[PDB]
Amino acid sequence: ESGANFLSINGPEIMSKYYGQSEQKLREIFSKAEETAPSIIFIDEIDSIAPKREEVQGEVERRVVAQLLTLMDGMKERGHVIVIGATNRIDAIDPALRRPGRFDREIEIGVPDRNGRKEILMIHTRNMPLGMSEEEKNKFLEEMADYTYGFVGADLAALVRESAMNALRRYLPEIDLDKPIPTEILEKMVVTEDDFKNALKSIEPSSLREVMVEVPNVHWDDIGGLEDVKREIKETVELPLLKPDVFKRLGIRPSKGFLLYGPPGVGKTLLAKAVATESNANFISIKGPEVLSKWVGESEKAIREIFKKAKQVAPAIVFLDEIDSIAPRRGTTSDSGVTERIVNQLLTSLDGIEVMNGVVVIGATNRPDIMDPALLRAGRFDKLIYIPPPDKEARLSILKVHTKNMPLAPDVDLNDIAQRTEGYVGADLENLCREAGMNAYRENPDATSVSQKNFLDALKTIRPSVDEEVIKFYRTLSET
Amino acid sequence: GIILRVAEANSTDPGMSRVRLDESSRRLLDAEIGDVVEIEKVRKTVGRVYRARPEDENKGIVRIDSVMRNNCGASIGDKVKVRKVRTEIAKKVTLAPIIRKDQRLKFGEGIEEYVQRALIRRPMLEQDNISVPGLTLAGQTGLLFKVVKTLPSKVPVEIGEETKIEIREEPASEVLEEVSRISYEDIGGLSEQLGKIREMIELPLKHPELFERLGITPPKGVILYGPPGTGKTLIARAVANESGANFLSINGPEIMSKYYGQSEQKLREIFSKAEETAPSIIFIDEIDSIAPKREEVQGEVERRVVAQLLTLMDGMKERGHVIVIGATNRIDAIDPALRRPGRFDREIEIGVPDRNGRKEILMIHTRNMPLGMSEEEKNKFLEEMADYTYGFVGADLAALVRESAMNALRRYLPEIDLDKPIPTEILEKMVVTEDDFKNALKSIEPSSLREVMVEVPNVHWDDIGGLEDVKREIKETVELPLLKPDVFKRLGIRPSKGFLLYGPPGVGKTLLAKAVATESNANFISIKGPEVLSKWVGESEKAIREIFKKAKQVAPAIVFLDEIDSIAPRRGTTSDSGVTERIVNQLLTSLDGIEVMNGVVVIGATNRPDIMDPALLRAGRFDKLIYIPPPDKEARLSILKVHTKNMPLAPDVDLNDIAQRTEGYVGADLENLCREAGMNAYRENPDATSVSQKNFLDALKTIRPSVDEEVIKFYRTLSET
Repeated sequence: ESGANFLSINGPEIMSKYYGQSEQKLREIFSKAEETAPSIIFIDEIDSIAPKREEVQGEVERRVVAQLLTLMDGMKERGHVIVIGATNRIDAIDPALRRPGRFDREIEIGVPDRNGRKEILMIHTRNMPLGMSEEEKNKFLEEMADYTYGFVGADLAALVRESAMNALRRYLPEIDLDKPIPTEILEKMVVTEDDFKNALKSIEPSSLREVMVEVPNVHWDDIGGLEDVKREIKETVELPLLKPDVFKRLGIRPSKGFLLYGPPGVGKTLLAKAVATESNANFISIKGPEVLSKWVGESEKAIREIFKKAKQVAPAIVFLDEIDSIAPRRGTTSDSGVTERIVNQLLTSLDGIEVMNGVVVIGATNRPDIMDPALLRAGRFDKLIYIPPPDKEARLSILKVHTKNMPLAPDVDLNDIAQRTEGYVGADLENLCREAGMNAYRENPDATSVSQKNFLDALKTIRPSVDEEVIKFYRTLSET
Repeated sequence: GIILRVAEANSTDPGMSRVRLDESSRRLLDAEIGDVVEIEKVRKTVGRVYRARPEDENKGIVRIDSVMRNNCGASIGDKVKVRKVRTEIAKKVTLAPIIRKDQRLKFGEGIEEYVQRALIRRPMLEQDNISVPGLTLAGQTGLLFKVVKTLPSKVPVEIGEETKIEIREEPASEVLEEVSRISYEDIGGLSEQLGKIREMIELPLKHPELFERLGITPPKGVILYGPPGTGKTLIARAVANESGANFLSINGPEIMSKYYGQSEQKLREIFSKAEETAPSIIFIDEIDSIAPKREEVQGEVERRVVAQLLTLMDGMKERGHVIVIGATNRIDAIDPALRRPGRFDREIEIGVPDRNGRKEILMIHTRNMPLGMSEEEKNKFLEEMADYTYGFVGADLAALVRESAMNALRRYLPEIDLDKPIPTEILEKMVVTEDDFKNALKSIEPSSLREVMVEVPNVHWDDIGGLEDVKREIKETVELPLLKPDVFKRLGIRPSKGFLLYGPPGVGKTLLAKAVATESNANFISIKGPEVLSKWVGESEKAIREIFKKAKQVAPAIVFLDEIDSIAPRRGTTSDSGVTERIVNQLLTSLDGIEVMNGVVVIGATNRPDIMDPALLRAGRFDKLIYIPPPDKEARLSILKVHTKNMPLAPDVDLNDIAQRTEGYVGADLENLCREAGMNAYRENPDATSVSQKNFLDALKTIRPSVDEEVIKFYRTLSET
């Protein structure tokens, strides 16, 4: 678009030029920078040029970087030229490059989102006979976007090209092997979604990316009862966004966010997942199996960057669960507050992170039973939100969410089981439909079909999950 | 139409011209069985074969032998014209040696013996090269003879048993397409992978304009893995044989002999021939030597040779019509920047074989010698050699049978004929008894260093005992989602991983989960404590993440994970608490992020569970417990008859009396009681405890009753809570 000259600093030239060949080439490509001026200088070789962590890579490595520093210093900054650089990741870069007299602005290029992937796909969408408005859903990119996770343009390009061979193997080899291209084979060329789905089942997908984000699909239509917390979640999260001129009227102090407790994923993983869609904000999940991926690949230091990552992506909610689960093993922590060496990076950050931002601190756990007395204090995790077991009116609202996808018939009565059992949580209600729903109606020849007792037969096997003592333990730990 | 396909012969028919043609494929040509065939194709090269019907093959293709495709130069998917012709018989045929790299050939007699019994009524023509292996692995391989003249020349002939054979021995070369080419049938290994690797370079290398920019961008680069030179490297030179293009060889001895300034110019020198020999394929097995780089200092020559190879591929527009590929020993010893664009993109991981895949690898090395498949049904068949052998490879199997050939030598050659002239009597003496291959199994030669391996079981439900309530329940979990899914969408139930087992070690529990893998005809992936203790000692605990990704391609397969959590409680207390260990969380987090709906089935087991996480009890993870009851009388009697069917039968052993008195014995005890007391059963040995029912009762008092009502009650309390 600029129309100016483009200088190419590439791998094969710096590898083919050894001592005395590359040293003169650095001024040679810089001599064209003054001649082709105005021109832009792009270097993707920062990984090869200046990987230096300050070790000995040899004299040629220190010579090529020291010249590139003087090549930019040899310029008054006016030939009317702009030197830029690129590298694979936040690493493999010389630390002195951030010093003045040289590269100053650093623009971090991230990854796409569900909408951002559609923009990347749209580039590679049409070499072929597909459509957006002409196929509304089946061939639209969002249906391909929701299944795909952790990809990139060239990976998507090579994936569809490999998925193009699926379109070939169903057409080209067993029909026309001829070098002359027939006119009939042209109408035969289309793309069915199965070609892109077959690559999803095959092993090609791989995600090595440490830091990733996402957004949920969950709305409040699939949510059940406990509407008391519903409007309470709106109270915490949604008020500071629209209000702040009202927030300055009352003059109340700031705060981070609430915290949840209850059996795993009953509604709790779904409830905090529902609020992100309604507010139309982003969703940042920090989870135990998600963290156990971080500190194994040395990303526990990148958790500090994830903290700084949340401020640009804001408004976004931060969802942090069971990182403290590894705290008590080194030293005893419940109300004691002796945690772990990496976890204190979570603690100290929440103390020094700026408030008033679009970030919302959220946490959850089965029974809390791991915490710090500072985590109970303000500027940090805050007043507990009690998740009650769904009542009859709440269970019936949850059961109708589970049975709307399954067929409907009088054979399944939701009233009788709701009156007898007051204590089932969200996970049990979500579990009972899983295996007994396979026994519901006809999915299979077994004789337990089309009965209400199949839910009752599994009702006796599963635990009642009615514990009055742990609910009493919640009220004692909350006030104290 | 007449065009019937050529393929790689599964049943080889080591006798050439015996090529398999389907009964359904021959009725399409209206040619009956057992007639002389005339194969005519482009270039006017011809050959004759004999029709014999296989079974599993369909009419879409005709599966043809390698050498008969190597005689007509046939590539998979060519065009031929075949029809039935008149039938005649030879009279006197004259043959001549083929001398190119062979350094002359066989000297002495055997012009009748070796040729005659191997003829087996081969249809052929004058000036045709016949392949006759046999008599040994070492010194005798597939060997081609140039036929000079037969009395019924150029006419269809099947050389008979009463027809003499004359060998002129006058040195000459091949008239038609001798060896130094390796066909896909001459290749052996992973089957579907062989077709998947070739299909990307298939269409471009044949013709440039057939597939060029049409479907996609052609292959940039291909990275290969596995035993580099077991015959994986032989595939490289082999692929260039069917394509007919030039094959550039980047090898170890040249890069080692060329130091600074010699190798740097040689990189452009071999690249200069790449543009001249274009179209050509570039195979590099030196990626280990060329670019081992983990980003350390190996010296300037190491960074110079890799930086040039990057620019050598960058110096090409990607069109000289050439494809550069690479190979290395393992997933390691490779430059990390090679996965960046502008360079090698496609990476095809070459794995190891299976019980069926090993038979394909063995079939390549099966015939240099006098063995057979249909002619020996079982004793010499490859599957009997496959089940005992574990963790081998083609060259290891080749050197193993060659060392096992010395077993055939030491029983014959040294103490009989040391003479340089080869007698005619020693030729009949050459056979292979299975004991030669068994003696190498007892000897120390077998070694398996391979980290990641898979397997499949032999266990069926005929050896399984009672507890049929879990039987149909195992079918409920595993077998329903495969056939049903349009029914699965009708109910709309959520997904899930799989059940979990508990009970005394290996009672039926190791056998029960081992039986389901065979019935469903799926694969079997076992993750076990002694199997894991091999993993994290050899730094394979990171490869466990790859084993997770390994399960999706091998699917449908069940994943069987036991006692990895046994090392969890030692660092911190975990039963329902859920503080496990640093490597084990890679198991946890993966099960949370692994995609459902796949053909993988999560299975686990333990003696008493007593180690777990509260997340392992929650969904998306380990699931509802399956109680294994102790076998009852009707269950024990069904288990006891499985143990005593291999042992002799007699009224001396009564299964009814011991089944009524003892209600609590588990599967391991019932499996154990027959072990030592079965040696005391009947006459295996002089001791006086023979032929009595009390020998089972004498060991019954010594062994613990294994009746615990408290642990069964502990199961019901931990299951609901």
